[PDB]
Amino acid sequence: DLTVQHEKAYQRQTAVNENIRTASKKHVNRSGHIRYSKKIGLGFATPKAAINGKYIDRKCPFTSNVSIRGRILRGVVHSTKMRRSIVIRRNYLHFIRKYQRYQKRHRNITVHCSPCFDPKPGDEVVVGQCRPLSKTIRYNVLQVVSKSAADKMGKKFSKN
Amino acid sequence: GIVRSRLHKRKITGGKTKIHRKRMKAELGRLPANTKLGPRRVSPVRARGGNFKLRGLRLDTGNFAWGTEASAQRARILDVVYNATSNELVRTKTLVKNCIVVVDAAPFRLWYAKHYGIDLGASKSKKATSSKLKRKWEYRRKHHKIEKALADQLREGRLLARITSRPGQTGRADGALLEGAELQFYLKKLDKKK
RNA sequence: UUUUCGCUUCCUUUUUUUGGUUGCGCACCUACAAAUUGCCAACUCAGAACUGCUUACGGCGGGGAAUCCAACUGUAUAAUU
RNA sequence: GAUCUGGUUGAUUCUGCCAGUAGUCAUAUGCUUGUUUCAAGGACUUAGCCAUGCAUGCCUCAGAAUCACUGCAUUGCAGGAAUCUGCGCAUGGCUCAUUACAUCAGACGUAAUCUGCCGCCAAAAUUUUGCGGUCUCCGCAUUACUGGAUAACUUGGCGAAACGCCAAGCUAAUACAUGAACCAAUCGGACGCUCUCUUUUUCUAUGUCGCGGCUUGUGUUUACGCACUUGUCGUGGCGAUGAGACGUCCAGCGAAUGAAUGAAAUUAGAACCAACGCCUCCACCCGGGGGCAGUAACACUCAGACGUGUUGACUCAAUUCAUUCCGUGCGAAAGCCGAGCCUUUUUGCUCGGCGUCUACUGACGAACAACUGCCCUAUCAGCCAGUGAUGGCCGUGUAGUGGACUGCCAUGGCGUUGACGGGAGCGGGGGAUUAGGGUUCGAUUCCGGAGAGGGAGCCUGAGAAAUAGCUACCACUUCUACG
RNA sequence: AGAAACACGGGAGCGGUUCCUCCUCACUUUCACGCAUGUCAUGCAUGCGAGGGGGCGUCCGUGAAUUUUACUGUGACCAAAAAAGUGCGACCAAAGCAGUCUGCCGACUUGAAUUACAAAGCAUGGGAUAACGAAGCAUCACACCGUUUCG
RNA sequence: CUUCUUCACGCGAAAGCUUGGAGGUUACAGUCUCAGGGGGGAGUACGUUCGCAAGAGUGAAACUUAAAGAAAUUGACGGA
Repeated sequence: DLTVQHEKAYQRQTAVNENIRTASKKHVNRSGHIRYSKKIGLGFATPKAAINGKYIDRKCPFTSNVSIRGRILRGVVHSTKMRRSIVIRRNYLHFIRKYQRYQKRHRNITVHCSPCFDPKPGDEVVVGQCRPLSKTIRYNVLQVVSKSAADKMGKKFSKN
Repeated sequence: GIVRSRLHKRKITGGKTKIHRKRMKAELGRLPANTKLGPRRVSPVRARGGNFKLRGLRLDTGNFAWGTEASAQRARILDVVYNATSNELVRTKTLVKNCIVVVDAAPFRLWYAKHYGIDLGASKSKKATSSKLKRKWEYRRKHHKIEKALADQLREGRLLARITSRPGQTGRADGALLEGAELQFYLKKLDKKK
């Protein structure tokens, strides 16, 4: 936004030239506007935020333009210093056959995030591969997971 | 030649990145072409494996496509007005995807004028004409609202548009008229650097 | 809104105290966009082009590597040092 | 064979290391060899240097006389000198120089592409030409049809040489050229100045009614005439009963740009008004009033269609319009064998199996990419950001993705599970040896990779940086009558 | 880990039931240019016919759709290079795929079988592991069945 | 804190070994951690880092060698 269009320039989109005919009353003063959000690839459904939302973002595939297919990795968000792109950490235990033990290992991964999301390092996330999106990125964040749709909302009902 | 590699850049531990073998020809690209407004010299180049890609030097007319009116007319690219990037770029009239031009408008005028029957300043094909010309208008009057402003652009035949192809790649640029909010904005922007 | 914001009317307690009530004011952007815009304004640095060809005004610290010697700055034989 | 034994004491029991010991069928070498069977064999050091010698081509029946030559008495298929024709030539062989998350692997992505060869196929714009004439345009035509150079050869010739070389002169190709069709698909768009109800039967089909005029000021060669539509009126209608038709005019078949097209989510009551749709008095029809499609209908063959591509996954395909294009408009002006019938046979006319031959798919393959996994080493730790470092912006730019790269912007990114640097070899399959647990190797014959004079660079091709290709540089080398 | 909701396409289903004059062996308004069964070879004949309705308890496909869901180990399977190393007496050893044939101017007939830190996927399972429960207060100071409602 | 009587097998090469020793372990396995890994060369080297300054911290190879060690035992011996 920024009272539409935040950035220096709009974008075009693969779907934005206008069906200037339909004048739908603002239902409950909504209406609400068509968008490009979609069935999301090899399964699931986007946030309401895509469809209802009004950001933009090219590097997004979700509301936008890239395509995810192949491994879908899950990760802990590990860096968001950088804008609208995140980096998640994957710790994992690396087993030594001879010693019959495991040692802690990890690897960091930049994955682009669609703007409709909003995670913080730590956050558990599910990202998917894509044609390179950036030098470092061939992944795009796909859903920021959480527990019981709300992560502990009833046992937190605080004091005064 | 020039390799399209990520690999020669820092391995992002800062980590040095090194050489194994080749500068691979398959990843060899070409340095920036990009036409400059005027009369073509465009080269089909025998591109990867074969195949042509069109290598534009200079270009002059377009097919300005009326996004909101769905017919497109072939016309002058009368001029570039903005290159998002750069004042030099506009100045050099080196045309790129999304380059913002200025169109002739007469066809499009005519077109409206043909289609609906109506114009702004001229009358060339009006007089050619009950009526089945009674229709052209009946249609229009069923419902159009054009932009005013667009009309005005048409009067002076100098009308803004955005390119829908990658000239520097394709050698060709046609485009569709710049529009709306974006246009307002770009009008704003247009005015906001004096 | 069980407190020392204030007062009026009214109710309640004895009360023309309080408290409640009412009207208004007192604290509280909760009035809040952006500050759009208007105006005028500055030569600094920077950038880029265009351009071509010049140890050229001016003014402009040689450097290095060691040995001896004195820490240093200071001081001085007017008028050889 | 899951043992050791030999070696420190004055003895003694001890911790304990060396010596031996078993392999390695691993290298060298010494010695010493009956057969004979079964055998690897200049990696290693210097990817040192190299004479030498030798190590990509080939045609069928199925593109091309050339009078060379050859063939045969002669023909003469043939052959063919000797080429123009094609593919391939960029698997090899050789090596490990190179190399270290790079690469090898598992294991993957390629909706981020490009793909000769192949299977598996599919096609519609035309004019040719000829003729005739004539405008060189039209007309006509059973239309049968076409265009241009250049190898090899000849000569002359050049030169020390070379891969040294000209020069003219001579003729064919599925090479080059036009590409040539006058024949036919269902199929769009745009205009009208155009015309205004198509075919039949008793009982029967549809896709039927065309259906405006006057006329203000104003407008025709300065005295006729339309119209505008203000006004007025016609089938309602204060200015067009069109639909239908008849014509015209633009390709509707690749590509490109644009635009639009992309499921099977409540009960709306039902009502109004606008729509079609349907039925209703007659009359062959035209016409001609009615009423309905929602509290109600039964007949002239007489009230509510033939349309949801393709993956979990597309801004995918696939279609239309618009606008557009220096690859397709393969659609046949070329070449076998085979045969027909005419014709003698041939010409012609037939039929049959192959050639040159484009787009889309598939293989095929190649490019491109992650997750996972790899070896030494901290008196190696921080590394990392002139810009590319991390990311964010538009475009570039590429086969496409991507800082690949520009241009702008943010300020990042990585590391003590050790980053960075530095160490060591390509890396796997595997190899090797240990009861077991384990050690160690992996030059090389497995793969994958790598590489290729040193060094870079390029052209081409489907395809290589392509190494018995070029190009220039370094280092080295040959030849010269030393140009 | 399915399941509960909705929804949409195939539902005397794909399977299943239940009431009914379902009891009636022609389903169409047409197109249904079919089928089965025969002959005559398509001439002739027969037929396509409980249809249908009520009910379903209920099936299948699927959907855009409403709500709510850890790991690892083990299990099992799933997914693959040349191998010496795992296969038929090759004379036989080092090997092989052969070979069984006069009995074969011919038959029989081949050729077993095979494994890794790491692979994800799947089945379980709970033993152990992280995620969270942290932290208590919104719960008086999970929110609930859930009716009737004509308000 | 014991001492340590005294007891424990146990553990140990012994010497010896308690609170809950050097015990309860090749019948090898509670956690965490440091260290160690023939001997000599050297704990040193201009190796390197603290440190005013000693010097600490950290810390080699070359070179060399067949032992070095330990406890007990007995013996010998003693300016015991």
